[PDB]
Amino acid sequence: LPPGRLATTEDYFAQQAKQAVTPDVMAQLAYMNYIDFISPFYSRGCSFEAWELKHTPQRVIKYSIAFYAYGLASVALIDPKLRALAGHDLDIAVSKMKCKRVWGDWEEDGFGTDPIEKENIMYKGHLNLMYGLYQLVTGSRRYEAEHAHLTRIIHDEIAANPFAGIVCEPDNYFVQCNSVAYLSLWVYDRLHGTDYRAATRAWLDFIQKDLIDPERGAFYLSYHPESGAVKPWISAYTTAWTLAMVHGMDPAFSERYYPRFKQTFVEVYDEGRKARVRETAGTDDADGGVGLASAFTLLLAREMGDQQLFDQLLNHLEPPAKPSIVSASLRYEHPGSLLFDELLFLAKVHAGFGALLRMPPP
Amino acid sequence: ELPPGRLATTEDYFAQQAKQAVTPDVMAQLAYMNYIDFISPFYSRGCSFEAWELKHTPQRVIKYSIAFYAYGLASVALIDPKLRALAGHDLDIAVSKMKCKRVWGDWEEDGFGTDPIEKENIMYKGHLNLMYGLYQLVTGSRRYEAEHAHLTRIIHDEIAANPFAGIVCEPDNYFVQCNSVAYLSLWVYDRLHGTDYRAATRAWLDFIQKDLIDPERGAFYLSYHPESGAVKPWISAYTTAWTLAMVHGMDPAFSERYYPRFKQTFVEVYDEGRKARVRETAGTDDADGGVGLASAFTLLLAREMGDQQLFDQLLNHLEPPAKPSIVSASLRYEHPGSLLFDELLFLAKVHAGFGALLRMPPP
Amino acid sequence: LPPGRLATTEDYFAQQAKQAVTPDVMAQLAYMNYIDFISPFYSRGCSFEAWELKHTPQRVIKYSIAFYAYGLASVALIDPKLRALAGHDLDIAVSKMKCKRVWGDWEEDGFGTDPIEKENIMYKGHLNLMYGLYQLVTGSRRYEAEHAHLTRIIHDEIAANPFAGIVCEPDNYFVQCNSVAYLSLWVYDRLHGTDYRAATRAWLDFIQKDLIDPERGAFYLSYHPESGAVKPWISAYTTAWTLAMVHGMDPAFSERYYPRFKQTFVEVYDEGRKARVRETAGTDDADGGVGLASAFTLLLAREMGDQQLFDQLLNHLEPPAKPSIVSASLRYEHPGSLLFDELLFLAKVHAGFGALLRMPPP
Amino acid sequence: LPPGRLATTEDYFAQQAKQAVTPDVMAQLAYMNYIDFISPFYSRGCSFEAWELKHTPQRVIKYSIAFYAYGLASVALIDPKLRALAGHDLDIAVSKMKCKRVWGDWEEDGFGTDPIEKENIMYKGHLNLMYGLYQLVTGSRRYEAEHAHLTRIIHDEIAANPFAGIVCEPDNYFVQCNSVAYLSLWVYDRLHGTDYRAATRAWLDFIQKDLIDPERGAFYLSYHPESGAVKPWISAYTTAWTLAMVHGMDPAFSERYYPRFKQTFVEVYDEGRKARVRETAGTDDADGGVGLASAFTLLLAREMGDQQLFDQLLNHLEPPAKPSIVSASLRYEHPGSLLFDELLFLAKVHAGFGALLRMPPP
Amino acid sequence: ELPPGRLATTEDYFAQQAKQAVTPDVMAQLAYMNYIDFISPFYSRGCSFEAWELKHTPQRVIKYSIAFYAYGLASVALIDPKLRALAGHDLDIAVSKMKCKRVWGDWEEDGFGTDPIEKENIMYKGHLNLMYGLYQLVTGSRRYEAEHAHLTRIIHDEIAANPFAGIVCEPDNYFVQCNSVAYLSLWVYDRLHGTDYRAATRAWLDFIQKDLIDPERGAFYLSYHPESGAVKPWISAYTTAWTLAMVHGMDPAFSERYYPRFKQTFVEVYDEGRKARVRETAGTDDADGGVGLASAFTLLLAREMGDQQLFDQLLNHLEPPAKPSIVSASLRYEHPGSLLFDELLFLAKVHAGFGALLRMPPP
Repeated sequence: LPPGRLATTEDYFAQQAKQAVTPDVMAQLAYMNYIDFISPFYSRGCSFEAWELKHTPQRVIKYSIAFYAYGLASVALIDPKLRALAGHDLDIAVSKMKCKRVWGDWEEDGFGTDPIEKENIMYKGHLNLMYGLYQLVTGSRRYEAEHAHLTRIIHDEIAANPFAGIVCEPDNYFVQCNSVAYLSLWVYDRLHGTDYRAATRAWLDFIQKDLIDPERGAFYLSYHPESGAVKPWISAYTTAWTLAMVHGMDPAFSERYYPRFKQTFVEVYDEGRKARVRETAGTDDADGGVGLASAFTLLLAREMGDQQLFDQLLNHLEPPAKPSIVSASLRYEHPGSLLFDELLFLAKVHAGFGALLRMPPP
Repeated sequence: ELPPGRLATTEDYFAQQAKQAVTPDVMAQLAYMNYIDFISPFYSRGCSFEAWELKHTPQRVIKYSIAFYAYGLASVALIDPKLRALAGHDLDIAVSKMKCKRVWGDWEEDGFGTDPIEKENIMYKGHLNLMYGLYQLVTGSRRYEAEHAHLTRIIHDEIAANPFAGIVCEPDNYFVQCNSVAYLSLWVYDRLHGTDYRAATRAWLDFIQKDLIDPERGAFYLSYHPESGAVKPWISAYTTAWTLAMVHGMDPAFSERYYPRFKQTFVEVYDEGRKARVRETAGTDDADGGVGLASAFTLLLAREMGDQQLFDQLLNHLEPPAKPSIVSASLRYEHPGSLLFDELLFLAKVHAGFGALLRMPPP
Repeated sequence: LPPGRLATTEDYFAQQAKQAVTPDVMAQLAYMNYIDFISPFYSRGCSFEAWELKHTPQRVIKYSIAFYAYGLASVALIDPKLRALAGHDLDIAVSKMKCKRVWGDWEEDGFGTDPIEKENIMYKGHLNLMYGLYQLVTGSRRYEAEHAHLTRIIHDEIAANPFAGIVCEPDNYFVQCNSVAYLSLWVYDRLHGTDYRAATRAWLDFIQKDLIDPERGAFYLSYHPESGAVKPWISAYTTAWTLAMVHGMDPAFSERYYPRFKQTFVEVYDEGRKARVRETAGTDDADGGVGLASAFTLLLAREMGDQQLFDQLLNHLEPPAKPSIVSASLRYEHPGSLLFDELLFLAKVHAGFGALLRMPPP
Repeated sequence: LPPGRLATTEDYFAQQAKQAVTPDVMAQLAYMNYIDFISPFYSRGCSFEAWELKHTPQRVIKYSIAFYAYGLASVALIDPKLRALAGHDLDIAVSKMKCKRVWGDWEEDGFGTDPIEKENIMYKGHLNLMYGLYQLVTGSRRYEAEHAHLTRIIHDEIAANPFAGIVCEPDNYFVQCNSVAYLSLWVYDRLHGTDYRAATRAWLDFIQKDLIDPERGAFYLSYHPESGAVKPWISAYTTAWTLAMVHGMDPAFSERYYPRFKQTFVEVYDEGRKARVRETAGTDDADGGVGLASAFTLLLAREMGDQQLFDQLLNHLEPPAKPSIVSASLRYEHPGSLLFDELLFLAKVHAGFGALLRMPPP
Repeated sequence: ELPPGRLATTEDYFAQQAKQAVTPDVMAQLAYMNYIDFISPFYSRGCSFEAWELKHTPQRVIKYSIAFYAYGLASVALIDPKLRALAGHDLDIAVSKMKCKRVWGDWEEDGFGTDPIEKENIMYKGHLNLMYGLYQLVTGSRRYEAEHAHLTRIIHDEIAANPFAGIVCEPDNYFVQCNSVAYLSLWVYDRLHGTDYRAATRAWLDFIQKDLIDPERGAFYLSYHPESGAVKPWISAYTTAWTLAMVHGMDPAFSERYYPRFKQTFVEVYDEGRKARVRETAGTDDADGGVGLASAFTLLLAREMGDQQLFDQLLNHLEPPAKPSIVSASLRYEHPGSLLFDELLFLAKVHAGFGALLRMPPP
């Protein structure tokens, strides 16, 4: 237990077997739920005080909510006594995700008045995955009509496109953002016995052509179908997020690229006690770009069962951020990136995307 | 004997009603409330909120500020017959300010509706309905009687319509504190008119004793969410202190049963017995976490239960660091330690008991 | 002539006999009139630059204009060569008084769209007194129709109310504010031979019941007719303003209470050379509340012919404020209160409300 | 050539004989014309970047444009090679003068939606003089319709008023502002053979009654026809501006008062090398009020052919302001007043208002 | 060869096309342009200008920023076939951002009209038209062909309608730089379509040489104003550098005649021949006055004329004080010395010549 660390890696990995979250995870849930008005999961309303206080840029709120939600889904698997609370928070998550504050960039940028109708997989992929996870956790059909409608839109759009998948902004294809959408299809299928996930093989074949550098185990930044262009830089955060989600659909795909990913991007330091992750090739700097390579790699390490790397990354990420528990609730004095408490929460509890898919009923 | 940094003895606060007079520091708080033109909080009926802008009161809290002032004014009316007219006048202002959009408008801004009274929002309309009743008990005026009947009928109907006992605040958030205000407003209505709206109280007291309370610790959980059935797994001291204080006016035995356990669970006596401070939740040594009101609401609860020792301990903790002075016969705190600070200290200093407010004799 | 004092008390009191204002009063008039655009009496328009530069709160602008106006009226009596200028400034005063910036608090507070129609004596009492004074000074009938219309409203409202007088905000009765209104009736009567002032005796009888403490010579803060409440604090500024105005209508009333007022509130200090005024009972602090007790008492001392107290108060008030005459125009580096230059101006020139009433024609 | 001075007084006065502006006047014209977007005479559009960068208050922008324009008219007389450029700048001047940013104070103050219709001679007097000067310089008829319309309005309003002239704001009469309007009538007459200028004699007779102190050679600050009031302070900037323009209409009028004006207001100092100008009587302070007495007196000295006083004033004004020439363009580090570069430019080039009137054609 | 604050040699920039590869620092500039989510300038087609807000680019200049990036991308396409698709993609984004109201809206705000294309405003629409043509040469795509034909016809018609050769920017302001862009857009249209819109070029080149140039100094005057006939009497180095660079792609002999004289008039070599800086006007020793772009546009000109020595001198002056650094394979300047700084340095580093862009072979 180094300074600035709250629990051992062994303890995080044991939560599910012990049917209990660690005290610090509980204290995170308290940050999420406790204080009136300002806690992020206080109400269904279009109130964003929590994100104003954290200074979360508007474009990022949608990811904040999504990643909290994916964490809450694993809380539900870990502790049956917390499943009702998790369901309640996922309900709030879904209802906040639909507020114009969250999606309104789509309109402000000039792309349309409806965030669901065509394109914008960055938003609606997450929303659709959230709808499914809500239902798996709770058994409630509150959103089932919307979920079916959005799942059908996604399916249809995939079928209509010459490339496998869907764009975010018009003409910008991102493999991370697609991975969320395809995973939402697997969840829908689990809930309804359908076969929307059959599209997955063609997508996995496609992202293995020009979009990946197979020797380095890394995806290029984006694809642009009008011109055919693949941006020539590889991206660590892009790859970590993508391999983590793909591991729940096609474990063998991620198992093949994971070791090469590590070789390409991960730097172990401080006599093996720490690790940090380079965002691109041709640099020794860690956490360039959006600054999320290390955080998404923490998640990936959790997904792949790599305790050693998880421990190394968390020794790098957590202590400089200065965690403390005040009134049984977790705060960080110095969050090192965007989506900081969200991604650390998620990675601490994450039961595996495959296990979320197979979640037993309430 | 007067502890350091304190304005009057606990013995003096408790004696106010028997002496038929407020202490000089309570009078000075009433001057802060009433004296200076335009900027005193009870200067006018208008939708003017200068006093709250100067205190930096967040908008979501203004409704509670007005409510707790009002509950204090009601006790001022019982304490000193010569101040009853003034207290009535201030309660009139209280009610009329409580209806300004500045106070309730969060309901609309959050997307929950254009009418703060129509359904849900018991956080707002519970207090408003209690204020309507108290105004009438103090003054004998029927100025708000129509509105009072209309709102009391809405509350009644909504309780009757719900599968759980009570009413939510936001949609799908149930809070026992907020309900307690509403049920109390029914008792006040019944006192004024001879009705039996309060009959719903027993089913509510049975209900909050099921999953919402930890009976061994004497503490309520934070909230309930009827759609999912979830009860948030943290107990809360401010929630419990507020709820037990109000319930004591409806069912004294309920609060007497839980009060000693509440104290064991949350209250930390320190400084060789001279002080006390209150933990907001279990699993922590930190005092006044969360909203930071556990100590202040526990001061009120102590007053309600007649617990002079704990009152004295809490006020020794709360008041001195806040640095009271009286300038021009008016009370200011240099360093208020929390939200609702002068409000709750005023209320607790004068509070005659919710039961005694209920039975308040006419003018 | 102590430091920070510009002229002797003997000189202020001699202005009228010498038919000339002191050089520092002339310099105040220059501050009022000289510089294009930013001087307060530059134009009729709804331009408030002068008050923005002084940081005058909006609620106070109406009193600023009023007290300037009452001063200008005495300038007209003092120097026949300045009477035309004074008339001009009063014209501007009246027209600025009618701008929404001045009265608009009435609407913003929710009390109505018309500042004249009902209640709001705090505004319309002053406006009605200004209309009369304008006419006495100039002989002009520019506002006569409005003056008659407003005088009739005031008269009718007094007649309609069970208590003697008119409220400011609904349910708030203030004796200061009423005193202005009753004085406006005396001025109307002087100009037109009417008997609106007959209501005065019933008002003077009324304010001597629960509204005054006759032993201490002090009025309570306010009265609230719905509840019957009289606020239990006495107020020095309230009483000083009221007694000054009443002295013009019923000199004996003010002569009876003035000595007792001084005993109650006035603190002589610095071996008789200075004085400062406590705002309420039960305190040794001076100039609490709105912070105007000393300034209004300066006015009262002028009204009562009390040279000694005037001198004492001005020794307290003027020097710490650091007067400066640059060009031939008066500025204060450190005004000690609201309405600072207004009230010092007024008190320096004030010829008595009774003398304004009997002002000979142009 | 003292420090902080760019050319000799002898050189400024010789520009017209040499048919060339001095290098520093050229560098001023470069400041006016050179840089993209931020130069004041870059475009016809309603863009005011240049005035935002100088922090020019909105009420003053109309005078800035006017005084630049009067300077450009003299540039046209001085150098035939610069006349086309001067015409171009005057075109821009006229078109910017019509933007709401310039005149909109009229509306904001509550006086009306049309700046031309009635009163507001402060704006429309300058606009009308600018129209005429534009035409004299260029021969273009682009604004001739507007010029005839505005000249008729001015003529009619003079004819309708019981006093000789026109007010600015309602009930404020200023002789400076009138002098511009009357001069505009002389320019119209020169262009069209009309006799609008016949009104001039009645105006000159009028301003010599209560509006001037003939012994001191100084005009009072303003006149207010409703009350009959003349403000009792004399003003140096008011008088300097008025006498300069009147010299182009009735040279004998200004020749009579100029020596007395100097005795009253001008202080020679620094062993005869400098001068500075008091704004009013009863003070030793220089450049009080609006702070323009010295700058307008520089213009007057140029108009009267007083080389000695011009030199003295410029030695006072220019050096403390710290002129710099960078990229062949003139900047002042520390301008000492409003309208600083405008008035120094104007006074450096000014050929006399009489000579502008008699400007030979293109 | 390789001074401090320089990233690659002049010999390396000039060799890019022969080596069919951009230098690492040019690649790092493309990464600044393309890499980070949401804040990179070429992230999306949308009307999002975060990248320009972060650089503090004034709104009036955004149009030029986009244009000069675009001209640079066109040369990237000629240099490296493997980057041509990327360049096309970025040009697509360029065009679509150029059409946002944030870019052109000054036209409306200034009072000149609601439509930026309809008339005048060659400052905007000249660049837009050149961008349309370059997009099509790089990609083969006809996405903008209709708009390109429409705008090319407007320009052609307006030239034909005017008594002077060319088109104004603001009403009654004629600038030769701005015109040079428009005429060059006609040549690109003609390349793509076999038309003869470029025939107007000869009359324009004769015109700008009769009244708007000082032929001994090799320098254009600042502007022309047809209503008055006025030519502003100051010569301008940035105006001349930009104009001669573009004219070199249409009439090489015209620029070859004036280039040496331009240099004598404005260019100051210093530091024992290792550096150079450019005076903006005559009658001054100060460098980079006015808009402060003389040196940067002269850098471009030097590249266009094949003048390695002057290019090297200018870049030794411009680049090091700006403090270039490569962080995560992406180029940042700590202290950009002017407006359009990274744009113009990018452009000049890659610029293959306007004549070579015109003749660009198909994909």
